[PDB]
Amino acid sequence: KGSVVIVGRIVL
Amino acid sequence: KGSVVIVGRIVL
Amino acid sequence: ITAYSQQTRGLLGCIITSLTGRDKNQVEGEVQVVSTATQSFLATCVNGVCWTVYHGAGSKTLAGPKGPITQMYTNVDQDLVGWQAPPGARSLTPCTCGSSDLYLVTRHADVIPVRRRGDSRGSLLSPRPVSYLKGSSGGPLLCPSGHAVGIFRAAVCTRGVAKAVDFVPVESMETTMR
Amino acid sequence: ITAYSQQTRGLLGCIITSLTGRDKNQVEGEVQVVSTATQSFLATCVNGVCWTVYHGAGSKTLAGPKGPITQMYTNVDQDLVGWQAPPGARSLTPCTCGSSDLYLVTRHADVIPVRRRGDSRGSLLSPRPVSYLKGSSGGPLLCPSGHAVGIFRAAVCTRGVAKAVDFVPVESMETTMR
Ligand SMILES: COc1ccc2c(O[C@@H]3C[C@H]4C(=O)N[C@]5(C(=O)NS(=O)(=O)C6CC6)C[C@H]5/C=C\CCCCN(C)C(=O)[C@@H]4C3)cc(-c3nc(C(C)C)cs3)nc2c1C
Ligand SMILES: COc1ccc2c(O[C@@H]3C[C@H]4C(=O)N[C@]5(C(=O)NS(=O)(=O)C6CC6)C[C@H]5/C=C\CCCCN(C)C(=O)[C@@H]4C3)cc(-c3nc(C(C)C)cs3)nc2c1C
Ligand SMILES: [Zn+2]
Ligand SMILES: [Zn+2]
Repeated sequence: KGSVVIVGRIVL
Repeated sequence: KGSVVIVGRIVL
Repeated sequence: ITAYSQQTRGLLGCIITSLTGRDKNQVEGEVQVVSTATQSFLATCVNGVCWTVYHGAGSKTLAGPKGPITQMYTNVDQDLVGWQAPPGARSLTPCTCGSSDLYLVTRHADVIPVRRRGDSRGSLLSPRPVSYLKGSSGGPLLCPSGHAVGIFRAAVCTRGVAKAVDFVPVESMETTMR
Repeated sequence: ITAYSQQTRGLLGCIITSLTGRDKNQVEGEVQVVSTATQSFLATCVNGVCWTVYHGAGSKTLAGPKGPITQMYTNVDQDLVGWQAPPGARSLTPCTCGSSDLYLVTRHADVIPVRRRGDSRGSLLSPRPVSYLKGSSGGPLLCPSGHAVGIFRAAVCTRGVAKAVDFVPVESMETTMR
């Protein structure tokens, strides 16, 4: 019921 | 103010 | 490299979808054949982005599953626009093997040899009437690994016949992102 | 490939966005570092869809620029969920070269070779500590052309060292897109 959150990234 | 419309495709 | 086209909507359908901006159709493939009310051209998916030529799309939104897609990128300096490719679209990966054997894909799904001559320039191996490349702007230039080297912008003619092609290089497409 | 990670929110930024469902941060990259209130893992974008594991995201929405994004697909049997990828999200292209040289990308941006053993299995070239692969489920497996072969699901472990990996094959990501 909460959300999945983007907290960073892997740049290729 | 019309839209661009997908009218077909090319598959590779 | 091989190609096949499929038409997915007609004249009335295209005008309507143009007016509402809502396209529920299933998207797929790497190269979309696109239209406005006045002209028709191509659009190529590279890295999640649906790329096409500003002289075709102008400022327009793309009809999509959840209504109109506003352009992420608009580069008049390059004759370049991009939208976030809708789910289903199959993106190409940037070429990184700087080869000079390229393949241009047209709106009729011809793949034609063009020899790379500079970083935004290639020559065709046999001259072509202009009407044969017309409507193919936005289409992929491809390396032999089927990776994307750029998108077709314009033709170079001698005496009205096409003998070379000019293209937005994938490298400048990366620069307009960021 | 070479790979690097960028952090974009902290602990508290993460809890808050988790509650609001609203994320205005700019999204770049093929591989997203994702979090719920209690766990972190990876998501990979292919074909304009952002994909990750069910045992990670469950049935949750994804925090996004126009509020909570609902899942487009929820396949519990395959441990597969996907949302429409947020704007800026780069898509990988599906691998089509049946290659057995695979590279897993982890949350630390290590790319580690894995030897393919079946349609959804590969062995690690060197085994690893379980602690080091924890949180990289949803990360991609890449072929030598840098296309997506699948996403990290489970490890096979003898006593705390992972010896092989299970992953969602990309053909089955395409299938679930019908
Ligand atoms: C070096 O940089 C550049 C270089 C070129 C640019 C250019 O080019 C013009 C557009 C281009 C064209 O028609 N391209 C194509 C097409 O097939 N086109 S098409 O038929 O598909 C057309 C989309 C419907 C792919 C070509 C197919 C057949 C050849 C036609 C005869 C030769 N010719 C007149 C051209 O090539 C023209 C030149 C146009 C523009 C712009 N135009 C506009 C608008 C406002 C008019 C804004 S910016 N910028 C450019 C920039 C920046
Ligand atoms: C071949 O098919 C399959 C195969 C496996 C499946 C699976 O596997 C389970 C989840 C998985 C896991 O932790 N994955 C990762 C992760 O790092 N994970 S993590 O840390 O990122 C975690 C998300 C936050 C990548 C692993 C990182 C380190 C290894 C940990 C030690 C060994 N171990 C316990 C595992 O690998 C477990 C086993 C779980 C599930 C599901 N579980 C659920 C519900 C009941 C919870 C619904 S579907 N389906 C599966 C299917 C279908
Ligand atoms: Zn190449
Ligand atoms: Zn491959």
